[PDB]
Amino acid sequence: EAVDESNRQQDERELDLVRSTIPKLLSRQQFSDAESLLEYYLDAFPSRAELYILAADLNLEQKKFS
Amino acid sequence: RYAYPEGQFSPGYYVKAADIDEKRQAILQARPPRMSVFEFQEKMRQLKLAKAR
Amino acid sequence: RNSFIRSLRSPARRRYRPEDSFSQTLWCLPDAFFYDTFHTHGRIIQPDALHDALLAHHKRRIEAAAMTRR
Repeated sequence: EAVDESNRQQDERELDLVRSTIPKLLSRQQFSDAESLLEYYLDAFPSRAELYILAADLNLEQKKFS
Repeated sequence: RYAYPEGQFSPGYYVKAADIDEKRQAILQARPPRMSVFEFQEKMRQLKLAKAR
Repeated sequence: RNSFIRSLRSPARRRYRPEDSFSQTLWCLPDAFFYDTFHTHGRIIQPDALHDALLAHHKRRIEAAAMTRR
C-alpha cells in the first residue's frame, strides 16, 4: 500500500502549489512561463478539470478567445 | 484580416505534405519546454540570484 | 432503540448461547462456537439487501477518484 499514499501525497503537494503559483504569475505578465508550466501537467494529468480551467483563464487574458 | 493572404491558394499544381511519419515531428516543433514546478522555481531562483549579484 | 439500550448494560452482563440440538448434546463448550450459523447471516444480509448506491458518492467518489492518476 505504501506506493499509494506516497503517490497521492505528491499529488496535492504539486497541485496545490500549481493552484497557488498559476494565478500569481498570470497577474504580472509572464505568459510564456505560465503556459510552459501548464502544458506539462495538462498532459501528465490529462483528465483534471481545474487544470483546464486555469489554462482557459491564461489564454483568455492573452485575448486568444478561440 | 481583410489583407492579402500569403500562400494559401491552389497554385496551379496540386502538391502535398501529408507524410504521417515526419508530420509527427513536424507538429512537436512549436511546443515550449515543459517545466515542472520545482524545475520552474529553481530556474527562477537561479536566474534572479546569479544575474542580480 | 432496544438494541442500543442493550448496550447500556454491562459488557460482562451480555451473553447469548443459542438453543440448538448441538448445544444440548454438547452441553459443555465455549459459547462462541455456535455464533456463525444464522445471525452473522443477518448482519450480512441486512446492509446488503436494500443496496441503493448510484448517486453521487458512487458516480462521483468512484468515477472521479479512479479518473485521476499519474
